[PDB]
Amino acid sequence: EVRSQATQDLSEYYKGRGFELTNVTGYKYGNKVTFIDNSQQIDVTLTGNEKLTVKDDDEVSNVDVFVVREGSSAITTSIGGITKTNGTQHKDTVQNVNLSVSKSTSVTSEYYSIYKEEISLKELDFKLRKHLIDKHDLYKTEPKDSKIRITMKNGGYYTFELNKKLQPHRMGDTIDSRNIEKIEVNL
Ligand SMILES: [Cl-]
Ligand SMILES: [Cl-]
Repeated sequence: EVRSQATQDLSEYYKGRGFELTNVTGYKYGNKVTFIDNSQQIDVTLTGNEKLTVKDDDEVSNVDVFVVREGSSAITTSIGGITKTNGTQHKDTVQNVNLSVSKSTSVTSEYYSIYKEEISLKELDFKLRKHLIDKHDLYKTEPKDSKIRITMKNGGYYTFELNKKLQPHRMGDTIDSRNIEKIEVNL
């Protein structure tokens, strides 16, 4: 089967390294929050839709950061993915969500385990697409109108269109994982 350079670039991006900083402190200047992890500087661009506790100063503490390097380079540029750190200390799942994957004539069901109380669409999108690449042949073929839909316990839903990266402006969007009803993917 056919796969374009566009599909190959989606695959290279979502098979790349995404990592977490847990309960860290960073410093805001303008629309960037800078974190130091080991000796590495990480500058995270804010989107303006973050769900952060209101502060007086430039200190952003008690946050988790899901980091995905864009580009190559000394400083690591990442977009969004800052969330409140977990109140709990148990390290086990906070929610176990029904995940269905439809293909073309068949449906596969499994549970998808979420470890964070408040989680970015950035991290959900990244980890789910990586899981779909590893186990469900995502990007072996042209994705076309393939979508992930995250439905919330109040009936609202979010859509990730799999034929393009998640739009940068949405990467700060944050949800309470206890409110996720189900995840449905049509491939
Ligand atoms: Cl959406
Ligand atoms: Cl929510």
